[PDB]
Amino acid sequence: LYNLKDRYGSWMIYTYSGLFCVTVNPYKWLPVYTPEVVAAYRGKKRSEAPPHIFSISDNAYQYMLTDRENQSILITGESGAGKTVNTKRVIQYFAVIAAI
Amino acid sequence: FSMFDQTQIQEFKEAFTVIDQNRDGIIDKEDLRDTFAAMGRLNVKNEELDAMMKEASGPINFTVFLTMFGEKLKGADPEDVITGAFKVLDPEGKGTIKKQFLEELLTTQCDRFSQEEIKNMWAAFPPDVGGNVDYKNICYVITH
Amino acid sequence: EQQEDFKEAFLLFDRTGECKITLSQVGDVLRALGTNPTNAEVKKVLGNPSNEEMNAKKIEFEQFLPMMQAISNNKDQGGYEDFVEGLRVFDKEGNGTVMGAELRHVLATLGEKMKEEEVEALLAGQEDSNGCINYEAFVKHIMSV
Amino acid sequence: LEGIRICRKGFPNRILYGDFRQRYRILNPAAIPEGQFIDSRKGAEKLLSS
Amino acid sequence: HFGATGKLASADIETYLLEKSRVIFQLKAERDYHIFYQILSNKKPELLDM
Ligand SMILES: Nc1ncnc2c1ncn2[C@@H]1O[C@H](COP(=O)(O)OP(=O)(O)O)[C@@H](O)[C@H]1O
Ligand SMILES: CC(C)n1c(=O)cc(N[C@@H](C)c2ccccc2)[nH]c1=O
Ligand SMILES: [Mg+2]
Repeated sequence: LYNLKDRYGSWMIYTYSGLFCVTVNPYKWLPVYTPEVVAAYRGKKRSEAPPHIFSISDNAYQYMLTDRENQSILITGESGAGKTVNTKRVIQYFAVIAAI
Repeated sequence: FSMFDQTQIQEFKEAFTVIDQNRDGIIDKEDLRDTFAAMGRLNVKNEELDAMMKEASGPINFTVFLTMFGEKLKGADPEDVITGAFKVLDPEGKGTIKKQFLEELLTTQCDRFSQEEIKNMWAAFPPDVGGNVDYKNICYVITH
Repeated sequence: EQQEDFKEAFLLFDRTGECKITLSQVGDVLRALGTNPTNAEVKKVLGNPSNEEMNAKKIEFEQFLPMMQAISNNKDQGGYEDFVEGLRVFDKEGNGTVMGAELRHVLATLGEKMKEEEVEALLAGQEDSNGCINYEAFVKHIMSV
Repeated sequence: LEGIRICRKGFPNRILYGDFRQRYRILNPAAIPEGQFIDSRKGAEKLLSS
Repeated sequence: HFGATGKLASADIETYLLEKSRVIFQLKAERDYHIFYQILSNKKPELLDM
């Protein structure tokens, strides 16, 4: 809770819980989704990068290329949490990665 | 002679031997009149035909023909290499770049010639809807 | 005499006369001439400029040519067997083939970084239709310098 | 929180012996010399012990 | 879908069930689907009169 609350208190919304991410919703539009923040995740592995959904998208693209296996990213929560926007961000991830 | 491809030399020989209409071995005003009337059109009635002799008065042989064209040929190169060079110059290799890219680069990268001649040719067509430099047409308009 | 030859080759390399020489181009003339030293060492002999310093401020080639010669004498150039030792790690099935996506990933991300655009140019015209490159041909392509 | 427990207590990553032996043999090429015969399991045991 | 070279290749949208009941009935404090009001609340009269 307090890892979340001190992060979100500083509008650091993303944290990992081991292998994956937990996101507590900012109703404010934070800059954590700027398309130039996506590039900072390019190849930046989970132990190096600060937690974000873009880290999970990069991890799925890395396990894809290494294991030669299909991957998935399973956005979940209550209503109003950001699943549609996080989906739009994951899709934005792959869109801008292919865009450069 | 080392500057010339033997193809152009033989073409100059073919042109010189066909142009001597009276088997003269030399060129005169009357030969120019028949050449312009047969090759061109009746509009060649202007006095300018007399000015053409002023450029090279008196008989001239194939050797002086070759030397005069060779000095006049400064900046000219065989078409086959120019076709290859244009195909290499295009990034797509197929004549589809816009004029503004090529005129900016040519003026920037070397030899700041006057912009107006390249601009008049490349802007002779709108670069936004017809900017494709189909280099075969460019090289042929220069020559063929 | 060889330094004078390198100087005229650099004058023919330079992109425009307005470039008295940018450190970006200093690295590019290093890489394009018959040398390819690791950047941290040459930046060390220059004096380790900051990234904004290296981008904004200018350099003079005159002093660059002696250090160019010195690093050429250091000869941090690899070797064909060393390259095969390096690239063979990717030959996971041991048949002489490596996957181009793996090469772009490590060559862009892991060492001296290159954007996806220049690594694409790096593989443009030689990448296989299935996507598996044969390392002996790739090392030979590198050997073409 | 269970996903934290299982990620800390468990083993988040596993690699096939052939894929990793070939991939990271680079850590100690004397443990996995080329040309010479090496078992992936036994080689992996030596490398990791090294 | 990604190709072998890792570049974006294709995508596939599968949708499971639209809340069709909403089209004709909404409780207090909730809208019908946004397409309805955004065509009614309109900057473009042509959509409103067509
Ligand atoms: N991380 C976030 N940043 C900015 N706005 C958010 C975030 N998460 C949720 N919201 C806002 O909350 C509302 C719901 O977001 P949405 O992605 O549609 O989730 P859901 O589909 O569960 O309603 C939207 O108005 C959205 O702008
Ligand atoms: C079985 C599963 C949990 N798993 C692993 O346990 C390890 C995976 N991949 C390894 C090979 C890897 C490590 C680092 C970067 C890319 C890939 N993939 C996986 O899918
Ligand atoms: Mg005559």
